[PDB]
Amino acid sequence: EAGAADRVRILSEALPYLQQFAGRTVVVKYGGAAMKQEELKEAVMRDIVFLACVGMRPVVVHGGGPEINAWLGRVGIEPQFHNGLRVTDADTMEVVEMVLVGRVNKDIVSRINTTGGRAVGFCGTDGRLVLARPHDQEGIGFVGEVNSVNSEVIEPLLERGYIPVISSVAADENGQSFNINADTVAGEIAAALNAEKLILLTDTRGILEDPKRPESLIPRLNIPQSRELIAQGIVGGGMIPKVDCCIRSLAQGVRAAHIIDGRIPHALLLEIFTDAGIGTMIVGS
Amino acid sequence: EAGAADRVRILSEALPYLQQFAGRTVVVKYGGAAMKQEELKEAVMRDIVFLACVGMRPVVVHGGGPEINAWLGRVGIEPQFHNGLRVTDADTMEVVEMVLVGRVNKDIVSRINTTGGRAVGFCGTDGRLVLARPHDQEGIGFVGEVNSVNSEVIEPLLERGYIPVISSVAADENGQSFNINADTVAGEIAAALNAEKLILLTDTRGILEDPKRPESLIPRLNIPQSRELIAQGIVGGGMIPKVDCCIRSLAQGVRAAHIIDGRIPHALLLEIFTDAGIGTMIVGS
Amino acid sequence: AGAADRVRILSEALPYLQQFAGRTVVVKYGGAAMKQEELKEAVMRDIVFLACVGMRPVVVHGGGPEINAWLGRVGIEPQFHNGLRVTDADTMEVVEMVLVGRVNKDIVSRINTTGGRAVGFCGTDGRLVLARPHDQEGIGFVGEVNSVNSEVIEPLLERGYIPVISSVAADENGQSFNINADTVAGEIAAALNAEKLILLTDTRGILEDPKRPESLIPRLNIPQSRELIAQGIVGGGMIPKVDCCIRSLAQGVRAAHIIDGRIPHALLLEIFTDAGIGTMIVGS
Amino acid sequence: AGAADRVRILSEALPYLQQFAGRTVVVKYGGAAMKQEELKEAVMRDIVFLACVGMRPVVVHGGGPEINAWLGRVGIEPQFHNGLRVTDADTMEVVEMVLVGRVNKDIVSRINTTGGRAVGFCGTDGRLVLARPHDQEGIGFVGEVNSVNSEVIEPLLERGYIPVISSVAADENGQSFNINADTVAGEIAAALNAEKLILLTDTRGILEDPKRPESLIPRLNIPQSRELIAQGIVGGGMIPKVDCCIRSLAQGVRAAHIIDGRIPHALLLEIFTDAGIGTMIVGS
Amino acid sequence: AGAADRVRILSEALPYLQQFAGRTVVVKYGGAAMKQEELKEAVMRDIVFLACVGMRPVVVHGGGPEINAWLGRVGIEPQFHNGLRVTDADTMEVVEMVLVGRVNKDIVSRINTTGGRAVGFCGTDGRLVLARPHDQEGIGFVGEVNSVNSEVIEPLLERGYIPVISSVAADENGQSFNINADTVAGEIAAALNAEKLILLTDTRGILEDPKRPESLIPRLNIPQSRELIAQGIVGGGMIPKVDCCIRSLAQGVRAAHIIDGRIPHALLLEIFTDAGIGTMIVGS
Amino acid sequence: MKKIEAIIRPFKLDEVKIALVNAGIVGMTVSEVRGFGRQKGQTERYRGSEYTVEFLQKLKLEIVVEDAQVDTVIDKIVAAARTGEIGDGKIFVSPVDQTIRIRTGEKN
Amino acid sequence: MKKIEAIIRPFKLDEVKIALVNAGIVGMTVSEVRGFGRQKGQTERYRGSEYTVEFLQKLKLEIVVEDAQVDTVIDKIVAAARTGEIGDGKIFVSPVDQTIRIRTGEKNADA
Amino acid sequence: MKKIEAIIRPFKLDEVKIALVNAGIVGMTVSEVRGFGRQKGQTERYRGSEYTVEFLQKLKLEIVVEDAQVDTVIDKIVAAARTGEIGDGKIFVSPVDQTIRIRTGEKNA
Amino acid sequence: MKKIEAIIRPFKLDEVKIALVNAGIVGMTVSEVRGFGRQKGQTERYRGSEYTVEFLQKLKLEIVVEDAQVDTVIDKIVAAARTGEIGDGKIFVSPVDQTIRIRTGEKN
Ligand SMILES: CC(=O)N[C@@H](CCC(=O)O)C(=O)O
Ligand SMILES: CC(=O)N[C@@H](CCC(=O)O)C(=O)O
Ligand SMILES: CC(=O)N[C@@H](CCC(=O)O)C(=O)O
Repeated sequence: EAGAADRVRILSEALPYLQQFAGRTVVVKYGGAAMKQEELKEAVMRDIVFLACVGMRPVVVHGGGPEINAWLGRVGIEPQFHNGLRVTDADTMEVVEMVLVGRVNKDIVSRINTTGGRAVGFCGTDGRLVLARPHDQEGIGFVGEVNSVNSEVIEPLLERGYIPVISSVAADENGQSFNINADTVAGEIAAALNAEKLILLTDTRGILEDPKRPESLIPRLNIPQSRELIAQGIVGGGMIPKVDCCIRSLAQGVRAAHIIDGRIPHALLLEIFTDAGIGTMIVGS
Repeated sequence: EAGAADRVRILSEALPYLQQFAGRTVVVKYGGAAMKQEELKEAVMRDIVFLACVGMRPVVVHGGGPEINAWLGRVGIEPQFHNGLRVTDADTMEVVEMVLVGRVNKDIVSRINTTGGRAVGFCGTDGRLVLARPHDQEGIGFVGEVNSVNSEVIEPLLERGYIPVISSVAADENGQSFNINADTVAGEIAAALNAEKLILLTDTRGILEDPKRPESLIPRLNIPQSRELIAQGIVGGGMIPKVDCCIRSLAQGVRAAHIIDGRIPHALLLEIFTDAGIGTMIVGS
Repeated sequence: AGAADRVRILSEALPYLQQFAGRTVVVKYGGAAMKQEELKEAVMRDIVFLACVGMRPVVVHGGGPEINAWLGRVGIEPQFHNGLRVTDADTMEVVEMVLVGRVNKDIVSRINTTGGRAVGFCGTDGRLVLARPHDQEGIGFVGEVNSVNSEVIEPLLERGYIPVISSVAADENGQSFNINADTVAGEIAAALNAEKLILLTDTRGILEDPKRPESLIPRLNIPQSRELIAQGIVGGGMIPKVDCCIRSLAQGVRAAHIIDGRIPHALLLEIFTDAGIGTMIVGS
Repeated sequence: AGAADRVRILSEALPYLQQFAGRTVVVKYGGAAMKQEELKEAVMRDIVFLACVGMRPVVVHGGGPEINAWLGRVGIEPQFHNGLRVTDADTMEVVEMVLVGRVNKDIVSRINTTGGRAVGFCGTDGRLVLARPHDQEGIGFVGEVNSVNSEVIEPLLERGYIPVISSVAADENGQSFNINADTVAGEIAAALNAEKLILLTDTRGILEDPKRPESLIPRLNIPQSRELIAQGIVGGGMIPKVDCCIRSLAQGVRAAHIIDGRIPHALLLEIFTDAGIGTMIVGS
Repeated sequence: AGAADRVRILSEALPYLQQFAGRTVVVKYGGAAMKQEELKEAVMRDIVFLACVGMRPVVVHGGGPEINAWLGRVGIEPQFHNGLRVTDADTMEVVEMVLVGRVNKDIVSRINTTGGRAVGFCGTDGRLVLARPHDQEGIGFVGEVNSVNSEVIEPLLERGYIPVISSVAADENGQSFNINADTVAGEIAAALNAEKLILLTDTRGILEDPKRPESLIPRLNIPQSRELIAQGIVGGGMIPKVDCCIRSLAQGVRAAHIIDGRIPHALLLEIFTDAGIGTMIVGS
Repeated sequence: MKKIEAIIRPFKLDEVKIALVNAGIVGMTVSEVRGFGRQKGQTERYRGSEYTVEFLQKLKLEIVVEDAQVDTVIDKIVAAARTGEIGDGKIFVSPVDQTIRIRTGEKN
Repeated sequence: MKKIEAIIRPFKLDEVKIALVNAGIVGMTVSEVRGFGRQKGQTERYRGSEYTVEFLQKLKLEIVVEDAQVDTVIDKIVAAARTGEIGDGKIFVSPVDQTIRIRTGEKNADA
Repeated sequence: MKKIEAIIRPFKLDEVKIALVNAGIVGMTVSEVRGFGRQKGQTERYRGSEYTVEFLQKLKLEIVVEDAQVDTVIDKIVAAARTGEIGDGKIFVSPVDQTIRIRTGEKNA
Repeated sequence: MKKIEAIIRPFKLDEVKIALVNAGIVGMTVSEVRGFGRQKGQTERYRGSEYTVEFLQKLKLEIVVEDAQVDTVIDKIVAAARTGEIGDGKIFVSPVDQTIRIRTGEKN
């Protein structure tokens, strides 16, 4: 030889992908599986900072239902969800904000910073990044929908090589806070930033052609092909709003939406720099 | 005449002050009295946004002990303070962050935004704005001291006419959060920004030459004159750390430190644009 | 436990301050607010205040009465033909000397001492305004605005300077022309895409009834202005003044104000107060 | 449920990627890694990878063997005098044609096709390098670096271009000079205040014992380098190569690397791997 | 009371100096003005003068005769197939070495010593010009301009540098191609949106009647030019030169000049003098 | 009444404008447009580069003309706007029902 | 004759200058300097941040003074230049042989 | 008491600072300086270029040291600050009468 | 041994430098400095403006010279560095104990 690890050869092989998405913006929905498990949580940060380091522009958007659930059961309030959204009154809202903006957001920022990136944490209400309206759904309390996105706040930082981490909590024109779905915010942030990729981390290996068959994973599908599945029932459960999100986001200008298996270590890298299937990519066709 | 409100005449009289502090940076410690009372809270926001509007650069730094106290008594934890700092273990820290970063910070941001400014909310851990170390005081848990301030994050926004609102919570080099005293953060932020004024809102009419005499209010005193009072006992209680803060901040480059009576409506404006005494100004002499 | 509440009042200016934040305002400083010291001194303060706050104020000025003086000191007689001054080659020379030399540098001088940074101009400076002979036959070297180039003053405006422009411009040949002050203001305002063109004048605005000093119209659009005019209500040398506004508003300007320059701080009263000091004419 | 983990490995490059993020690297592409295709093609990929990541790579090159070819095709004989080539007026003309024309535009060509944006230069381009006659007497038009002006290439470097500079420079008169490749690299690196000067070479580095191909020193400072030299350990044409590094390091450069260009991807192995491929000489 | 009143004649250049102030000029330096020293040295001084004044001059060059020399020194015969030079893989290598290596850096060298800052290029530098195989079948590696990317040179152009580009470009694969000099000049000029494309040539321009100088046409437009080809008046190669101009003018260029490079300071004669040295093709 | 639309090479605009004013035309409008039309399989030239199918910068030029003028005003345009090189543009003629000046009210 | 060198905190320059002119000093020069003279194991605060061993921005201030003035001129400086906080600076006194004013030629030495 | 002034190569500052703190030095100041010391007609290099008589960027480094430490303190500096290449710099030693700490008042006459 | 310090007007630096090299001086250092010294109550002129007490931009110039040279090398400086106008600068002379070249070790 005369030497041991390389390593280098495998690195040189990343070059085409590195070129392919050079200088591009990537909005990732960090949640659930890759958020609870340390091995996975620590892996995501290291992917995010790597992306940033290389010269891509990564943006983390996050929720944290399970994280909320904990603290609510520590003020003597009960979890309740209405076929999608979390039914949030004035008292439970206060807890959502405190957890998502205060405890979770700064954890993600904290980790990235120690990993060697420069994370800057936000929520919708910061410089009116996201402005909320009451969600169309009646009776589910202070659940919000994205009324507008203003990125005049975060693209300055994005240029300067910072990593924005945005929680899915936004204030209305009056000042009342709203619990918005994490995925939609990610989609809407991605749309506003004209992102190359919207990547949703999730506890599913993607979209299966047969739910019974774990290896029927569809690699790609455009909008009509996706809209189809929703009618044929193949795309069901809470894949439905997720797939809705992608379509809604892709329609707005986004070039690609990825529903990846966040359950596996370094899920992000395997999507960006590897041909290996970890989820379904949905394009605008 | 032929007309009613003016108003204009009194406005034209603000011109010399408007010129005097034109383009200057002002770090304000929004806390306690002006924070609890609505009439006063709403007034501060309207002062802050006015300052911003005119072309000065206002920065809000905030704490919220009383605000914390509430939520701690809602998870079944008890308030305790050690002759200054709030004795904060790992469990109580979690609550401090959630309240200050999540609930309080976004309230201030929310208000400013609705008042017509563009507030952007931060805590120390955001882009390593403030980096914490364990406070010299042993045994008081995760109480922090400012180890470094990096403003590379917020002066971009400051130029762009945004209003930074910073909570006094910072992470160490490892990622653990620290409850830092609000005043010191204000002082250290002010020092790092080379601020013209560090203004501390407080429940006292300033520094009295006689504590028994409410109208002995000293208008100005330099560093030696202040250091003196600490030895003569005139400056006592928790005026002491406040006065310490000003000195420490003034030493670093800050041109003026103001200990104002935050108890009265529009306390800020009365200091900046009026000759009327609302507190003691401490200079660097 | 304290005395002067200039605070509660200044907090009340905030909505207006936000409303015109960063906007450009072209003011025609003339006549009433120009002769009387108490008012002249008031205008400068208003102008510098506007500048200070972060708005972009531009002073455009003439000075007929001011010229009248010096003419009668070289032995030449004032001579006006339907609004504009009959200015031959000899009288032009004086106009230029008075407006550019004596008046312009008085306004600049005052602003500077008031704490602004005024920069004085006339049309011919970097071809800011380029003049043509006014359509009107036989009234000598009276000019009309042929073109406005703001490439000169925009730079200074960004840098927070206060341009003060006299209404005198040279043609393509080098000949100086006495142009009406109002029109220049209107044209400058149009070229700068100004939010407001404010004409100081010796009238409480446009009265719906001349006999009643109280009819004061508050707000007018172009058709409503043109009308009358036709109905005779707007008459005298309000007519060219109203023409100016319309001509200026048509070009892009958002609002034109004909305010009563006769009262102290007329400007800040229009900008920051709901109190009526003149008629606002919109394009709306 | 998947196959290629080029992921776990690339995540392991992160610390090095952060370590030299935005830094400038001047590489002397020559000899071994220049003749052999498998290696030549490898270097280009390394160079473009570095550029892609956000580091600033600069290729400096010579090509003695390459020149040797064409000389023997005009009927001129290769002629070396203690390291440097004895180059008269006729042989100079060929050097210039080969290095600037044929070699430089091969390296640029490859990088471009690899997906970088290479821009090829020689000293005389915008006076990037200005030559003087080399101190050595009688070896014809052999040059030494008199001055380096990077005002030319800095702009391109910021714009993410990859400068490729041949080691040929004109004097103040217009006469071309054959300058040693290494020195130019060292000088370019010094002028650019480069983090690393990396010399590709046909030696596994600097051996503490020539008889043992395993003594390989990892790290050296200036005094330790100079020593020996004196002890004879560093000999041959390692000596000018080590001289170069010292001369370059003295000027501001942080690190100089003499690596084994004979092995595939020699560059990325030095930058992103702990594996020893050559001796690092510091100023430290 | 003195002597050289060259001032009066300098003041007379002012209108022309104003007329192309800040404009870009692409000159094809070739043949006559390239071989004869008196002419060669004159061009450089014109080029640097243009640059100095504030215009943006770009030199594009070939060098057939120059290539011819070195070919006959590796033992290969020159051969031409109506206009383009048939070039195999072996002859290409020489073309590249001569034009990029020896000629380009002669022009750069001279300009630099004359006091300009020349920066020498060929097509393949930052993909400035990207070549495709020329439509003509069987002519070997003769190229046609497939694309021009000026993202490389317009930075340098603003910084007051003088680009000198040889007419040799690589394809998407890395193969070098011998492209006609004129066309490159034309396409560079088009890509730069140049005010003038000036072709130096061994002809007094385009003669109305060849019989029969000087009937040199001062100005033509495209239709007029196109017709002359059909009427046979424009013949030889002239034809491709006139083609070039038309093709270049069509793309945006405002003026194309075919001027008599045979006479000293041919360039300044065209730019700053009313004196006829060639045919100007517009435009209309 | 008819609407002539001329998609023309950017630089020519002046030559066309003057030709039309000389031909006595009152009201034109120009807009910035990208276009393409290539053979029969051919390549157009734009800023030095060869293009096949991609959009290139051009200028849409709109006048409205009395029915009888149509023939010779196309003649006037083509003459002014032609280089004879690939991508000179196309002219489109469509019907117009009514023409209202806004400043007066004059309908044609 | 003596050369007083005062390494002082940037902002103080005016207060010191004023104090010296009032004390009646003609000659003065300032230069921008980075320094550190810290007590272990404690830190100095600078633009909000804590520093141990790294160089921080200060100001070297040079006046040449008649031997008798030295004592009370230092008194004047320290009074003006002190905050009492870590990193106020240090004063250095050295001998000066000759003082030449360039525009005139007035050499000074005593006695 | 003595004042050591070291005009040193810009990059070396850290290596010298280190060496002095290790040697136990408490107070220290740096300033940015241009210099030159004509080595018998020879040229000094700076950012790739050869220079003869022109000023080049260096660093003046000022410490005040107790009389006995002078000898081996210079030894520590030179060791740390030397490249052996033309233009390594010069050390200058001068007398110091008094040393006053401003924060406290601690004089040293 | 002695240390000459010359605080001189910015532009003069070249005239002084050459004068000293001609006088045969080996090692100089320059630093950028602000200074002031005014009468007797006077005003110095700097970039068109009159100044009384404020600091103005100058240049400190440091050489170390053998004791015997001192007299005539001040003569050489003043000659080169004088304009005769208010604020030409001052020269300061101090003792030097030791001079160490770092590249060799030569002590003087
Ligand atoms: C033509 C004309 O009336 N010019 C004005 C000058 C500007 C003004 O209106 O004040 C004049 O009275 O001379
Ligand atoms: C003088 C000299 O040896 N020049 C080298 C050119 C550059 C190189 O070292 O490769 C040569 O061999 O000609
Ligand atoms: C194809 C062709 O004519 N090549 C030319 C180069 C162009 C020039 O030198 O002007 C040749 O002589 O090879």
